[PDB]
Amino acid sequence: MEVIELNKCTSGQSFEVILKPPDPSLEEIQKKLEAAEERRKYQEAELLKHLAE
Amino acid sequence: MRECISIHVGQAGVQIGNACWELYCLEHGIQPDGQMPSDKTIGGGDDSFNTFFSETGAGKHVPRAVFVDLEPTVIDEVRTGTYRQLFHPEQLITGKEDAANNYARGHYTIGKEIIDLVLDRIRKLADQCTGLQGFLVFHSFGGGTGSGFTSLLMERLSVDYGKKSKLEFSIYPAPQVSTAVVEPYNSILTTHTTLEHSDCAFMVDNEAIYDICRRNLDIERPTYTNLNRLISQIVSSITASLRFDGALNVDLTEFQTNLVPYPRIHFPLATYAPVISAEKAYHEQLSVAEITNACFEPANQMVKCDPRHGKYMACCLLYRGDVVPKDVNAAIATIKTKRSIQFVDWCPTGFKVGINYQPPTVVPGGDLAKVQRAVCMLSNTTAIAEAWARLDHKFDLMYAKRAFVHWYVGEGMEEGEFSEAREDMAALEKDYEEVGV
Amino acid sequence: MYTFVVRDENSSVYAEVSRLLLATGQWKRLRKDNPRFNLMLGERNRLPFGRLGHEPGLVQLVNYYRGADKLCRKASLVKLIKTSPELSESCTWFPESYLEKPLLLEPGHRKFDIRSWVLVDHLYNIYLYREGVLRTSSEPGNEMFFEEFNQYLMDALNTTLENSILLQIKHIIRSCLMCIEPAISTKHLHYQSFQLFGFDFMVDEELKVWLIEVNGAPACAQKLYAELCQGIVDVAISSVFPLAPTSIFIKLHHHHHH
Amino acid sequence: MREIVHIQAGQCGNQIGAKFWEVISDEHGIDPTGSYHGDSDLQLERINVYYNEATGNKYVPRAILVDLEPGTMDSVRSGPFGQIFRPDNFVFGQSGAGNNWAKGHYTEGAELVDSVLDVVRKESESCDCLQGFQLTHSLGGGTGSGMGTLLISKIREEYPDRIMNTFSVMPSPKVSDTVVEPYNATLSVHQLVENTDETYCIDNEALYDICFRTLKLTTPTYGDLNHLVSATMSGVTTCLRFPGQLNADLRKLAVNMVPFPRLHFFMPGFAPLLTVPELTQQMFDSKNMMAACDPRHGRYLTVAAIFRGRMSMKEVDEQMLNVQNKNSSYFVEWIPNNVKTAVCDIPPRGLKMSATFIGNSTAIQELFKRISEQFTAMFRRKAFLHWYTGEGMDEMEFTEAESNMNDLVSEYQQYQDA
Ligand SMILES: Nc1nc2c(ncn2[C@@H]2O[C@H](COP(=O)(O)OP(=O)(O)OP(=O)(O)O)[C@@H](O)[C@H]2O)c(=O)[nH]1
Ligand SMILES: Nc1nc2c(ncn2[C@@H]2O[C@H](COP(=O)(O)OP(=O)(O)O)[C@@H](O)[C@H]2O)c(=O)[nH]1
Ligand SMILES: [Ca+2]
Ligand SMILES: [Ca+2]
Ligand SMILES: [Cl-]
Ligand SMILES: [Mg+2]
Ligand SMILES: [Mg+2]
Ligand SMILES: [Mg+2]
Repeated sequence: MEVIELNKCTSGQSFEVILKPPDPSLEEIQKKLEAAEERRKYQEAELLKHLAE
Repeated sequence: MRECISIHVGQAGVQIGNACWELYCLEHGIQPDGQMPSDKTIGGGDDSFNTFFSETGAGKHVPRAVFVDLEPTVIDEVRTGTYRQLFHPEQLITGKEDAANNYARGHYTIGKEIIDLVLDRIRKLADQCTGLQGFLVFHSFGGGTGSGFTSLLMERLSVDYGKKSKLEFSIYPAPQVSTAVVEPYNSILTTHTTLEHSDCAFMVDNEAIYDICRRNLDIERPTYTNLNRLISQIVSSITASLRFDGALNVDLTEFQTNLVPYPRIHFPLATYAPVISAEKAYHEQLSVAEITNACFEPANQMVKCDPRHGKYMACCLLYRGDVVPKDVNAAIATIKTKRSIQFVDWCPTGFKVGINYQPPTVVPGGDLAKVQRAVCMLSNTTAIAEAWARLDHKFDLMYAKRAFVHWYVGEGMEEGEFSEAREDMAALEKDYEEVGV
Repeated sequence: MYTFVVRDENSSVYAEVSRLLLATGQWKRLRKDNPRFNLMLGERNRLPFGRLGHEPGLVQLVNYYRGADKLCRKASLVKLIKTSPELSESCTWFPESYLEKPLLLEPGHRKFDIRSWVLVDHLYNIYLYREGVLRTSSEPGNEMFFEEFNQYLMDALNTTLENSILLQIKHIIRSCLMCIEPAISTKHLHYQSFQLFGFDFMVDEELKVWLIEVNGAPACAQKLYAELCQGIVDVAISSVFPLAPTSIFIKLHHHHHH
Repeated sequence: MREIVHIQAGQCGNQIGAKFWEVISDEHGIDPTGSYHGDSDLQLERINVYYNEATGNKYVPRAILVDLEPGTMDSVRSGPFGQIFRPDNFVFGQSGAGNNWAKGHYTEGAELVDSVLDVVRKESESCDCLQGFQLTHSLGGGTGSGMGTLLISKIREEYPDRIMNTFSVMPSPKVSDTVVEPYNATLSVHQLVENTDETYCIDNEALYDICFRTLKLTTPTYGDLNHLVSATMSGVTTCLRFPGQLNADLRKLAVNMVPFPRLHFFMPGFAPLLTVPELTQQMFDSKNMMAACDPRHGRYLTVAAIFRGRMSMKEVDEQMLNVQNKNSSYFVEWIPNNVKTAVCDIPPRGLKMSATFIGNSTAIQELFKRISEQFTAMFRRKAFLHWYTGEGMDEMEFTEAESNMNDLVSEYQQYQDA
């Protein structure tokens, strides 16, 4: 049980005790968002079309 | 002195956010109007608490925080509450229409509308930072905003601030307080999308917090207000090193270094003690021995699981109050001989310890009693993977019948993203299985 | 109305326990994968201990101790007895890990191995079923029960089963179980555990008992299923879920001061 | 997600809608003149969900009153709260609809519908954030049934991304006006399956049996049936009218309650007609259901309970958790935690505490089978069809409605065996 790297200051202290040794791009995000947006717009188009019928 | 900006997303994040800042202010002697008598460097300074607060010429200390929600009723409470003076209007951003407990709606549909505005209001905080460390993101797994908008935000932060560190405080879903049947879906969806963009995440399971309130504070039926105050304490302990003079976990990078050997396994279990009722007439103050021992009781963990049946990759002790090393060592000496504490064979079976002599601060008229010493333990145990297991099962049950899936596809998502997110979670549950073997 | 679930149909013992629970009109059986249960007579492998004690409003109890396989696995047991300081390298009762000089019954000049049944409840009380059995070679049931094996000892060797053998057995049981208690106890856990164990022993010619192996999913002697199983629900199940003697179990407790 | 637009159509629709407004007006401390006189302020905290604010701190219902004949609407304008409604929001023709779905949907109704949509529009345009519309109506007449579903179709077209919610009174021989009610109902159900997100199935059979067997009223009037209805409508909308976290708006309700788009027909229940235990047993028994279906003949997909009054939250949760744990057979295993509970501190009028039940059960198929049986008994012999073919309709349209509803019943059944 070895205490090491003990550091002391006015508001406490720290140390360590050992017991035993042993990204999508900006474009890339906008496209996914717009890809989903169109799928929405498409489904709405199918609905309004169905209603029109 | 490097700054830290906090981002509170959705009701949970916002409501938990409001509690931490109420607490911080009490702890740093900062009044509601923002004045701070003990601070002598007016309108300036690079003290430790400046990593969380900035200063105005008038001598006001302004939280480096941004509140976001796709609906205003919750953030409106901040705008009009006890600490309305603390925050500046640009920091509080609200939409019109929430995500309806729907990841896809928060991420794609409504996220696209409000994302750029958010990144700007954040950029305005970043521009006022001499050396920004990174972000602390607070949110729920189950909410549509909390899950869906947060992961979008996280993706884009990694773009606009590729070098900065990102820590998470995530509220994991519990039926005793959950507000939706699809929170399992949202949880997996947001985890799958956020995984690569989060350096360290602390999960708080409402189930665990709920019972701790009942068991230890004798609260019949805990409200979010009870839950959030216990949660605020644990959060305060974790961020204290960044806000006070110390030498352990002094920056966001250190959390990663001390608690996260493997990037994907970045969910440290937190355990806190002691939790004592304020309405308790007579109390006998707990020692270092007793509180350090409670850290190994599942009943005190932020997530209910059993570390005895897993391996540790790291363990870190954060004390607050009347404590000195000898006592900690002697407490650890005993505990080792009376517990099943097993590390992965490829790590040192040790403990990084940190003590701040200032005992925990409690809110006037709060359910928590004042103590002379307390401790939060962060340990990266493979046992927390039990929580992924529970979740993955619930997800499997509903998805097998495609229940509720139409609500997500209807918002522009695709069944595909459901099974991608689930496979990744299957990987996570295996990565834990190997390390843990 | 208590509810339970069955996830091991090959279980000789708990299939009988199920019958008794239904037979009290105060327990109803849910489908194996209904989570709203009080009791789980879980499967033998990959028992999902991770999903227990997470149902609000339900006290949940399972019939296995998570981790107890260390005892019930040849390689694990051996490893456990060495590494474990409390067991020690020392411990007379465990073979170096064959008996060239076993005890013998007459007539027949025959060997055997003793089987004792032990129940550990949620509070970790250690209960030893007063009835054991012997599995004998009829070559130089085959089932031999205590009354007659006790009578034989009183004749052949002028001693009793209690004195020459049962003292060591109780010692071995108490030693193995209380050794791993810190690793498996469900004392402050979100779910509870109990488990029926089967210990197998040997007796050399000097009347010294030796531990063979420990089985975590043991069967029972045919006529005993009735008595034992009633005891299982009596002290392991009804104790956590009370209904609206002369115990069949010897409570293994011993606290010597020093 | 704040304002709701309320529409009430036909004799039935206007009669239950008139009571709904009287009832909630009371709860929110509004009197017939539109003036607030409340003691608490929870009454006003979400008053904007159902009321607009006019000049002089007057709250005016966001309600639109529709009918093809004046009678019932003249009757409303005279009743107690008749002066509370915006005079412009009365929209009525003179011809009536003759209990004929075709007249409501295709002929008489077509002529009146645009003027209604003009009112719906002005109500919408001054909405800080409209969440959707709720319609009250019967399915067995002509105006509410035929024109009501016509309205729903038009509204969806002009507001495709808003929520459509209905209270639909289903017809029953025991409380009948004409023999063609199965035709009208079947035609409507088909419209509803496609064009609504949530429909509360209010069965006139159930309502009558409750008034007779339980309330012990030897001869119940429509007024009696409407006492139950207005009380149920109060209960199921509580989460939208008062501060809460569960099903606080129409969309979150739909997300929690509807696992498959077509299965959105709910079984309401109310109690009393009193300890937390007693509330929780009653709300769940057939004899408190407003749809004449046995829940023990099906499984619950989802459930929404709402308790009102000052009571122990701990006991509520104990009682709710216990009903499920003790009948966990009737809740499907493939939707974890499908029962959500809310509590509101403000109880209805004259009661200390009550509970409202909203269940998406597969037993609801029994209601659709009954109608389908009645519908088929006549259609087989083409009886009474001339009233419809005279308005331009063709048999083909009937054959489809019959088929589409048979499907609906087949769907509910497959998920009961999953
Ligand atoms: N601990 C805690 N949990 C909360 C709080 N508020 C909500 N939750 C939990 O968060 C989950 C719901 O997500 P919310 O944060 O409420 O929803 P949201 O992020 O605003 O997203 P939407 O409302 O759907 O747009 C549930 O599991 C709740 O139990 C809170 O104040 N404290
Ligand atoms: N519960 C209830 N049902 C009604 C009422 N009035 C009519 N009904 C039912 O509604 C159907 C008749 O439709 P109705 O609304 O009168 O005709 P409409 O004006 O053409 O839509 C029949 O099933 C009646 O039993 C009422 O006031 N209360
Ligand atoms: Ca300063
Ligand atoms: Ca005309
Ligand atoms: Cl950067
Ligand atoms: Mg919200
Ligand atoms: Mg063997
Ligand atoms: Mg009529």
